[PDB]
Amino acid sequence: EMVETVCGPVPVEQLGKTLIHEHFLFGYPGFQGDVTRGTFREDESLRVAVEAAEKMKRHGIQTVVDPTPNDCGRNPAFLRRVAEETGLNIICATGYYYEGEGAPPYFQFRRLLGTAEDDIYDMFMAELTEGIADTGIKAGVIKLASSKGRITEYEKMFFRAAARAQKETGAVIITHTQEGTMGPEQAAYLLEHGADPKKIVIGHMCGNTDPDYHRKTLAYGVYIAFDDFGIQGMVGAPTDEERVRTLLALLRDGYEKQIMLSHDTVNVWLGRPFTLPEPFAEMMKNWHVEHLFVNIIPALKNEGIRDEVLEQMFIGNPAALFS
Amino acid sequence: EMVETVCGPVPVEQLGKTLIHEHFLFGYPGFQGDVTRGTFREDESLRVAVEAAEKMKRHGIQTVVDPTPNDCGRNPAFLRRVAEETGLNIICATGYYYEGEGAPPYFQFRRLLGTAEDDIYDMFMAELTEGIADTGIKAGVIKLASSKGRITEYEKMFFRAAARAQKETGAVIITHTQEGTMGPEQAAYLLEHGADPKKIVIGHMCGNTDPDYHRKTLAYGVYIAFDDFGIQGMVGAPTDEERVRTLLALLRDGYEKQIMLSHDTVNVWLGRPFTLPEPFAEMMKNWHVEHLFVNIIPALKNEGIRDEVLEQMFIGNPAALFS
Ligand SMILES: [Fe+3]
Ligand SMILES: [Fe+3]
Ligand SMILES: [O-]
Ligand SMILES: [O-]
Ligand SMILES: [Zn+2]
Ligand SMILES: [Zn+2]
Repeated sequence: EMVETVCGPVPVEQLGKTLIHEHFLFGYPGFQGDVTRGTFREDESLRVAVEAAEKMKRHGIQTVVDPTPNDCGRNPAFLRRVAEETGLNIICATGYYYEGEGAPPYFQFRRLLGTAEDDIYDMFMAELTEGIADTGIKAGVIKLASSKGRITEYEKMFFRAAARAQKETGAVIITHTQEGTMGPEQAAYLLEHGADPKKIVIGHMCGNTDPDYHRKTLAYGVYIAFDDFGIQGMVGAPTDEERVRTLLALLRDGYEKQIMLSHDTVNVWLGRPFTLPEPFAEMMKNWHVEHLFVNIIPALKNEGIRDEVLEQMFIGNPAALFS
Repeated sequence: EMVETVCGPVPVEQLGKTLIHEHFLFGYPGFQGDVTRGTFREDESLRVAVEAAEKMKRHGIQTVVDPTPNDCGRNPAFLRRVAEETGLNIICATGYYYEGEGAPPYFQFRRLLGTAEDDIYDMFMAELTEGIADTGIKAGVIKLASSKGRITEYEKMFFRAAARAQKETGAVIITHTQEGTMGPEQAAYLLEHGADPKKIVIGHMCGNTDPDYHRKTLAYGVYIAFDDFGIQGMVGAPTDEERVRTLLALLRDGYEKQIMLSHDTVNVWLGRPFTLPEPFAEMMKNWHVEHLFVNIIPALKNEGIRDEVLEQMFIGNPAALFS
C-alpha cells in the first residue's frame, strides 16, 4: 500500500517506472578528512543532482531508490531538495556498507561493548519509523552489504538486525554483493532469520556470469538486481555485453518477475574531484543514468525482449516489491 | 620561533606548560552513520570541552596539542571556540589515522588512481600553510599513525608525504604507535626520507614495557611520548604502574630531554554515548586530564624525580620541539 519517500508516504501504486539502484551523492569513507581540497558544494551539487533527475524523467522514470549507506555520505535532506524540485519520488536507505569499503571502526567498537547488534536494530527502527536525524524523512528500505566471498562477522550484525527490523516493519531489503559473490548465501541467511524473500532484492547479481549462480539465488524467491549497467573494466566487473547475455538467458527461462535493472551511478562524488585514467575511463564512459534507455533496452528489443517484459521489470516488479 | 594554533601564530616561547597529546573531540570512523541516535550536541559539547580546558588550567597547563586525525572527527573551528573562551592555546593536526581504525577507503581509491601520495602531500601543505577548509586555522603538527606490527602500504603514503611536507615546512610530526609496536621502524623510515628527528614525537611509546625497545627508538634522537596515562585494561594496554616503572628507568638513565607526558583523553565522544562494562570501567576510571597532576607526578616525586626534570618534560621539551 504505502512507502516512505524523501517527501513522505506515497502509495506504491504511483511509483510507476522505477530505477531500483542509483546514487545522487556517494563518498568513500574518509572523504570527510579531505574537506580542505574537497568541500561539498551545496548548490552546484544540487544543480547536478536535479539535472540527473530531469534526465531520468525524460525516459519515463518516476521513482528512484537511492540506497547510499549511512557511512557513505547519505544525505536525506539533500535528496529531498532534489525531489521537491523535480517531483521525482526518491526512496532512501538505512544501512552501513560492507566491511571492505565501509567504515567499520565505529560499530566494531560497540560490538566490543556488546551492544552493536541491538544498537543497529535500534537505528534501523528509528530511521524506518520515526525519522533520520531531524529531517523528518523515513528510509523506505534497509541497505545490507557483504564482502567478497564472505559475509563477515561485522556484516552479519547488520544482516540479523535487518531481518529483525523487517519482521517488525515489513521494510524492503536491498543488498550489495561484492564481485559476484554471496548472492545465495545472503538469501539463505536472511531467510534463516525470518526475512520475507518477496521483500528482498539481492543486488549486483550481474557481477556474476554463471547462470547457475543466478538460478541458485532465484530459488529462494527473492528479487535479483542487474543494477551495475555501464560499470566495466573497473573493480572485477563483467562487461555490459556479458550482462546482456546473462540477462537474456534468464528472461528466456522465464525469470522476468524476479529481475530489476539499474546503473548504480554516482552522480556527485563526495570529496576531491578526480579523473579516471584512460584505460578505465573509456570502458566506463557508458556509466550514466541514460544508459539503460538509450543503449541496453534497444539491444534487448532487437533480441526480441517484448515491451510487457520490460514493463514487468521497471514497473510491475517494483510495485510488487513495495506492496 | 612561531607555531600556528587554533587562534593563529603564537611564539613558542609562550607555549609554557604543555600536554602533548589529548582529544577534546574524537569519533571512530562510522560515527557519522549513527547520527539519528548520535547527533553532535554543539553547545553542551562546548560546555564540556571548555570545562576540560579550565581543568588543565588549574594545574598550570597553558597549551594542548590535539592531534585528532582528519578522518576521526577533527573539528578545528570547535577547538577555536574552546580556545577563544579559555585563553588556552590549542595546536591541531593534519593527518589520517592508522588503517586499522581509520577510514582508508577514500585514499585507497585515490591510490588506485595513482594520485594518493601527491594528494596527501597537497593536503598537508594546504592545512599547514593556508588553512583548514574555510576556518583560516592552520595545523601546527602532522599526525602519522601505523598499525600493529606493521607500517602498511596505505600508512606509508602518509609517512612519505609527511617527511616531504616537513622538509618544506619544518612542521612537527606526532605519531601513533599501535599496541607498543613500530616505534623504531617509524623513526627510521621518517629519517630515511629526510625528516628531522628533533621535530618528531613517536607516540604511545608507553605501550611497550621493554626498556630496550624504548632505547632503540631514542637512539634516533626523536622525542617519545608517554601519552596514554590512565588507559589500562583495554586494547593491549599495560598498566599505569608499568608506565611508571618504565618511565623511572629512562629518567634515571638520563633521557628526560627526549620524553613527554600526556593522557590521550577523549573528552567528548562523537556519535552515540556509551558506558563501559565493570571489568574495563574501573581500570579506566583514572583516564582524565587531571590524572598526571594528581596521581602520576606525585608518585614520581616520591620516587625522587626532581622538579627540574618535570619542567624539562612539560615545558623545556615542547619548547625545543616547536622551536
Ligand atoms: Fe550502490
Ligand atoms: Fe590520540
Ligand atoms: O554500489
Ligand atoms: O589515540
Ligand atoms: Zn553496492
Ligand atoms: Zn593514537
